[PDB]
Amino acid sequence: NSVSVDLPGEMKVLVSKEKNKDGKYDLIATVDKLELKGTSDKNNGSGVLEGVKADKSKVKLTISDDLGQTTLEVFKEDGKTLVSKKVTSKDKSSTEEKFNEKGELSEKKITRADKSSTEEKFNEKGELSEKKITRADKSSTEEKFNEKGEVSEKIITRADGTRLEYTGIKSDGSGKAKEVLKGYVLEGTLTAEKTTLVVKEGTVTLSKNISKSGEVSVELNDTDSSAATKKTAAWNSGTSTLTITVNSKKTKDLVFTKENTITVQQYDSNGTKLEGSAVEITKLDEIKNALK
Repeated sequence: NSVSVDLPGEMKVLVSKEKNKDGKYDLIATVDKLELKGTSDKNNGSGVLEGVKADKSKVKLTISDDLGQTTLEVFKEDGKTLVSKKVTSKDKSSTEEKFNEKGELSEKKITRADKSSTEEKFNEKGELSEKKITRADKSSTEEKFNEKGEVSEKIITRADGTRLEYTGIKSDGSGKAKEVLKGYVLEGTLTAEKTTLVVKEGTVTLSKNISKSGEVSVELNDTDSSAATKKTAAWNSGTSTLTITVNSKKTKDLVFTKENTITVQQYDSNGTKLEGSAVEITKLDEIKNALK
């Protein structure tokens, strides 16, 4: 009967309390819905376990004698050619390799003790195509490499899940840009000094500027002439808020939040106090209608 031994890789193995009829200890484990069975000289839960998938693939879990490391190999039917391989250490660093049909290496993923990771992907002739770095705050950068090994796409993902996406990146540092937010997408441009995302409504255009440092500044420009209608805007970089003025009265704040959202709340008749409560904008129409 059993004794549950936990293992590097977030795995558990069971081992026979007493030796079997051939002298050895039997050990059983399940990993990814598949059951592996093996036997070992040692009583601590080290040794090798094996199993076969319904696609005929052969899976081998090797546990080191000091329990400091596990190796999970998936092989083709021959049991020799590698399909994939994950070595994983007690401090939870690990290496993950996936090989293609000709046996060569198509993806490698390194994970460190702090959950940060790097992940590479190689094309048909061994050359790097993607590189995704993922940080311990769960944020990330995925780069896509063109024929000459220069970055042509980039995709920044933040800890809340929103994304800056940059495409047609070019030698001068210019590109097309896209910001993916909870509910809406802002289109704009990339350049050497900054990212600029544009939102027009009629004769107003609002610009969310994001610099290579990460710094958001927002500006507004109305091109109609009429004190009763023409919208102006002041930015406060301390509180990340655009305050809109029409006819010399504050009409509404746009707050741009840490959480990467936008809110709105209106002033009283005099443009002095803010009223009610702020309201989260979840549609590209809500922002365009706030510019009206």
